[PDB]
Amino acid sequence: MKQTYMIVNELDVNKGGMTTAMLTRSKFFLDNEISGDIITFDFKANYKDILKELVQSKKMDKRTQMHNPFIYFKNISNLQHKKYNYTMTRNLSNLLKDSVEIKENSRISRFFNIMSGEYLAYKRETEQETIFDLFKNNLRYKRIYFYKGKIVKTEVFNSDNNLIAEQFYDDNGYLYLYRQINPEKKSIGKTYLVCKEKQFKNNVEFCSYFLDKLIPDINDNIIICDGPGSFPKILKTNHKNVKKFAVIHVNHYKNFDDTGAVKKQEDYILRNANKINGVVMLTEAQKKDIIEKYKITNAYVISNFINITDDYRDKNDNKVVGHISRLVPQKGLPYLIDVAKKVVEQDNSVEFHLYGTGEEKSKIENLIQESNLTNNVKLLGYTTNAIEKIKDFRCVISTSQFEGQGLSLIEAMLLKKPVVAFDVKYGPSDFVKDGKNGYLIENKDIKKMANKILKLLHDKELSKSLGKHGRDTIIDMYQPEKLMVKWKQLFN
Amino acid sequence: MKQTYMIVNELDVNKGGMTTAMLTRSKFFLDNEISGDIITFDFKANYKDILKELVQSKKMDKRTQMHNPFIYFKNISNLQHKKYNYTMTRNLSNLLKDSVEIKENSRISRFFNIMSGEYLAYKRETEQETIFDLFKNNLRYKRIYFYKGKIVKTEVFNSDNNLIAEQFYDDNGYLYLYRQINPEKKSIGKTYLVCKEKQFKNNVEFCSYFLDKLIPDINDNIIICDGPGSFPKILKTNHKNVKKFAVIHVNHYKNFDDTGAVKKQEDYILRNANKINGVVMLTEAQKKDIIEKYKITNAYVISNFINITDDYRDKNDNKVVGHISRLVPQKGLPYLIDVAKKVVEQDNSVEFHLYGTGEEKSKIENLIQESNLTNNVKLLGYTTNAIEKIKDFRCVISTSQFEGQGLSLIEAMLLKKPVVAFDVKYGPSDFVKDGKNGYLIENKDIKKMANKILKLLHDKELSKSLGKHGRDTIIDMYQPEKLMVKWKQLFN
Amino acid sequence: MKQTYMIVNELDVNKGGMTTAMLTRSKFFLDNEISGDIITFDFKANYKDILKELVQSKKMDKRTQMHNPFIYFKNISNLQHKKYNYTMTRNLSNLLKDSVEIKENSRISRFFNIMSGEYLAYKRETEQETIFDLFKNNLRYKRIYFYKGKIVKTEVFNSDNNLIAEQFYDDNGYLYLYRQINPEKKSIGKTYLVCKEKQFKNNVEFCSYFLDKLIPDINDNIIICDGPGSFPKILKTNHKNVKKFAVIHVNHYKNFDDTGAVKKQEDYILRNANKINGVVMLTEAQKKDIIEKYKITNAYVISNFINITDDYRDKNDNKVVGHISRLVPQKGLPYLIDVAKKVVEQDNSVEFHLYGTGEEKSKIENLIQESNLTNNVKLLGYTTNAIEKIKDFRCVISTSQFEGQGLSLIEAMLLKKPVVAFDVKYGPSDFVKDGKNGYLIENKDIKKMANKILKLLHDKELSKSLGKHGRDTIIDMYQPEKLMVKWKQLFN
Ligand SMILES: [Cl-]
Ligand SMILES: [Cl-]
Ligand SMILES: [Cl-]
Ligand SMILES: [Cl-]
Ligand SMILES: [Cl-]
Ligand SMILES: [Cl-]
Ligand SMILES: [Cl-]
Ligand SMILES: [Cl-]
Ligand SMILES: [Cl-]
Repeated sequence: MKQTYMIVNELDVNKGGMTTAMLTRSKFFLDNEISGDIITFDFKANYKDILKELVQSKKMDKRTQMHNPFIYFKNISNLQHKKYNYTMTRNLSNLLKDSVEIKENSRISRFFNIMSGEYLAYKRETEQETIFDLFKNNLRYKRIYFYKGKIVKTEVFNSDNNLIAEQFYDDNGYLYLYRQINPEKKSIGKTYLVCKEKQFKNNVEFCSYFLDKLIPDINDNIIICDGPGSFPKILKTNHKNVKKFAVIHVNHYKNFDDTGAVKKQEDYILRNANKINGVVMLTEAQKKDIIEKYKITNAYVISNFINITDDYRDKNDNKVVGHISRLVPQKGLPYLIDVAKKVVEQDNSVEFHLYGTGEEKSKIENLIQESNLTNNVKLLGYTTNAIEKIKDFRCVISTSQFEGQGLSLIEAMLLKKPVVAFDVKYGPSDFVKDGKNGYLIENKDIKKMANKILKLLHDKELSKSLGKHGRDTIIDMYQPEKLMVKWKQLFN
Repeated sequence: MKQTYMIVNELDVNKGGMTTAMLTRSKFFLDNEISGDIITFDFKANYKDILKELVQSKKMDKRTQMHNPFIYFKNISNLQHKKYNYTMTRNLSNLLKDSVEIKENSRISRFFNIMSGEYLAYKRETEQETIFDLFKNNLRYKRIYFYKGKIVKTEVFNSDNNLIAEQFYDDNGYLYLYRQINPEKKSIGKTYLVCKEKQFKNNVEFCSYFLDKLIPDINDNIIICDGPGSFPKILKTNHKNVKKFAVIHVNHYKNFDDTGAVKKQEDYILRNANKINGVVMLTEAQKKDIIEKYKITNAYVISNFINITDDYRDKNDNKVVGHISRLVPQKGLPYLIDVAKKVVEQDNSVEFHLYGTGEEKSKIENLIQESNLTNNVKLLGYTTNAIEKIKDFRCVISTSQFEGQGLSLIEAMLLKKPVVAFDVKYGPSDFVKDGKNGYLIENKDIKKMANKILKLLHDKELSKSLGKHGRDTIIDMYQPEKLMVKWKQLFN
Repeated sequence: MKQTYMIVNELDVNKGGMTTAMLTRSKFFLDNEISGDIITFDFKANYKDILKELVQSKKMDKRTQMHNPFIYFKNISNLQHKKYNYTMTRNLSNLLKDSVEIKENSRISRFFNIMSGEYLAYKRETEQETIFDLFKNNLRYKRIYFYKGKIVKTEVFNSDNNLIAEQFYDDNGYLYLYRQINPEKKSIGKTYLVCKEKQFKNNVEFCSYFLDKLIPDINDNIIICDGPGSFPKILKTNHKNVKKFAVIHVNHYKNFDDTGAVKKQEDYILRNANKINGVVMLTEAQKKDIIEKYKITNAYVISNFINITDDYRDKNDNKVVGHISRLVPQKGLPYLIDVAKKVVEQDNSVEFHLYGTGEEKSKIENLIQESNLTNNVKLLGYTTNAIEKIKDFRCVISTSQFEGQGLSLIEAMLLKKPVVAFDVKYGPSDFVKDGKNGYLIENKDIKKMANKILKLLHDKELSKSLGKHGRDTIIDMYQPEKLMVKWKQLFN
């Protein structure tokens, strides 16, 4: 049974894109006797609960395992000793002994000695998460983190209360990892594995060491670096038999850059692509651009797996248009506010409920009132669920100028719902067949977009027909069975 | 018996203006069954001795009491415990045990360990005031203050030897107050009352808490905020029955500001005058300007109390003219040096002994030599006593461009001595009746001032007559009995 | 027996100029019943070994003694106590007890506690020289130096890891010296002698105290300040009978300064020359310039002692020209590279092996390749020995624009070897008699220098004759016996 290892840095809840796609990939892979496991490199004491919530929310398969350096070496150190280190816990209590706890809030509480007249510590008692900011001469020297009534991590700060070193302890109370962080650049430098008496120059060396000790050197094990920041770690691994790949999930080109400069991260994975066993893209256009600029031969194009769920039941209604996209400078609805203003001049009754939070939200809502859209638009409260939310909604908007793959658009095709793409990143040129299915209009085409959106709403049955065969288009193009065959060819 | 509470921040020795006026006010108030007590907010271990010296120097009545937050809460904590905290004292001795005291001076002495090779502490043994600057890694971490062989206050410093926190102990050796000071802005921030397990955001909240716990909420108790910086503390008090007033002792207008901008402090007490029960002024002109710009209705005009002392006995003499005013940029004798130079060209024998120290003193004395007045002027050594000093002197000068009330001028009227005002702040338009009494000449009138001063000296008996009825003018206008009647009307 | 005291700051190995000259001076002085002792002011635990190596390398006489403040007061403190201070040593071991030593290199080793999770110390175990950089909150607080398994010196650093204080211990483990260093200006300030409970404002006061306690106040003892930086220390000595002198070994004029500004150090020794009993120069020209600008009367001219070694035996050969001079901006071979390029255009076979390291070396070697001299020149590897190295070499180059005394040139005269001076500092106008002996050509005379160098090589026997009587010239002018007679006249 082939053991694939999707490489990322973090895997938290309420996070889509690569995260969700990797979970989907794992399930489909395992369905064809190919163990799908995720490799993270972040520290989270709540990781157990996070992954549990995900599995329970059908956001990941139970077979999908998560390998993390911290947990791995924690278990190694847990077996080195037998007794519990009560030293730190006792010392903390003896410091806050006969102290006066001045509670500012219900959680916030500061400790003071009346006998030594010294500020001892600060405590924010969050649910089973007490954080003791220890003080010396009214200056923070340490910050003890707690979980399940056990010290999980301590942090030493400098004269500017900036992190200079982080420390990680096992479930026996002993140190296994010591990382020195540069106050400037905020970069994890000299890393020390005290559980194996080892010294690393960077976290890259530590993460590579972890991967070399976890993944055995056989062609039975594949490595799929989905994250563009974890690539340096898969490039330094001392493996010579394990195949390594790099899945690109986004536009390699920098956001809003007419210059046509490629993102530093993606540039590296494409310049040093002569070292990896393949670079996987989702769009044929992405391939053309990359395989021209970098002139690479390992440019393979296999799209992301997508579940067809079920068939909807003629859910017809209309109260508001919807972008259904997280607020992003270019990958949001910036110019779509102007489109809404134009539609308001025709039908003022038409509202606009676009879900998703972000930084642009502020200016967008301010510009709404400016363009007399205080009531004419009514953005949703980033409702977690979307499938059932807009199952009855049609005429979805897509003013993205830099998309990597139209996931939401391909989902609406299976939801028999029309779309209004701007065909500015060729992420929807594959899905929206213009007249046939959806509306692949040009970029900054507010005029044409307005007419299309209004007509689409008016012609209900007609628009449904366009989307109904659009489902079949998606089903055919992105056929799960066909996709994993391509993966197998690349892997083996 | 009405209990008035004059609110100021500090009350030290060798300090006039509000300080002296408040003491005078208290005496006169008490003479009419109205307890006159002063409220300070500063920390001074020597306060007992300071107030004793004042009472002994007839600079305050024995009935005038002083309420201070530090002392109040010190007594509260002194009753919480029974034994003495010898911990700190013993620890200090054990640190400086078998140490080598290298005495730089008679007072300055540094301690060094030959066994640990560490700089322990620095000690400046002033009379019963040992200050131990404790050192760690040749960097000051603490500064222990001593009084009556008891730790009174400790101070924790940062990497730049700048105060980050101050601590105050009781007479039992326990902490009752902890104040965090921002290294920048040098402002007392988060304040902690460990004697009552309370937390304050600023010293304003702590001082308001003190006033709310001291002054009961009845109309029998009045609050007279004489200090312009203590007003925010009387504005935040949770009293709803206690009447609050604001006495202005100075020109609200900024010093040397043709722009006519009002001092930020005074501006606040006049913009938020709609909250207090009255704003007391000393000059009718001050009222007109304030009651116009701020358009307030609670603008009352009652002048400061002044003692008539006794009647002089024709003390006639002349060796030097005298300004008898502390060196101040505009409230000093800047242009009066040019006046002196002009008089020298007429009578070179005429000397100029003006008492009072300041920053301007340097340039003034340098400009003296420049204007050939090295000997032609001979400033006095800021002799504390003035009443008896210039009792025999006549032709006093007043080149103040921004005075709030001519106290020295009104004193010379009772001393039957002529004056030479510049009528530039209308502080002397009330007293100096031009020809009748003194010489209320215009501003920058060196020419006219010279002629007036010379003539005044020459005509002795005539000048005395002008000042003799000037005493009666002051007596009538500023009649003690009449002033306290006005106060009573405002209070009740 | 007269006791002369040559005053310098440091006396390390592989160092010429004053250092070597002082050793030579001492030997010759002692040969005439005049004790020659060197006074240093630097701390070096290896000083014993350094001076031993020198004596063994015939680089100093066994009679030449070295007096150092550190050693002097160390012996004083060694007699104050009897037992050894094991405190520090034990405390160091107890800190690194049950610690995990993570060895980065063979020497570099860091210590970590798994029970307290704290970075303890850093250790670079050089041959019998363990340096423990003690750490607190991942910040360096101390640096313990070791020698013969004994703490010799500790150093306390600040928040910027910059020295704030240095500490020195005796052979019994007790502190005798504590010096506070300003992080800015890097200057030893307040100095404390804990062995004699004394306090000094600077190291000047401490070094003067040392000299006042070492040298008795009689005319039997002379002080020769050879070092220009130790002069302030001989100017503040409380001696009134001991004669003080100042030997100038270099050009008082600043390097590459057409302005003609005199070096601050030398300027001081010549402006405050009215205080010392004489200023000794090596060049009559130096005297003229100094005795004109400063108009001093104590300007004496006695040249440095030089050993005539033996007579060479017609060592004739030629493979490369040689400057035999440490790389220095103006006192090096900067323009001599252009001279070499010109010679290459005539004889490309001619190589150029100039010995001596420096900063200019980089640019010089780069400019070699630039001027097609990658192979045409071949600088030697700064071979310590020079006497025997180029004993067979002739036509030595001297493109120095600011020399104080042509030592190497005077050595080649005794080695019967021609020279090519630039007569730009008049250091060789005394030695090179142009046609008669060597070649005293003008400055920036690449043209003339080229012709001279080539002709000199061609005419072997002739060039030898010029150098053979040049030895006699040096022997006569710089006659050892004659020089010490001049010294005696000045001393007594
Ligand atoms: Cl135990
Ligand atoms: Cl216990
Ligand atoms: Cl490699
Ligand atoms: Cl006890
Ligand atoms: Cl005791
Ligand atoms: Cl309010
Ligand atoms: Cl012992
Ligand atoms: Cl032992
Ligand atoms: Cl002197």
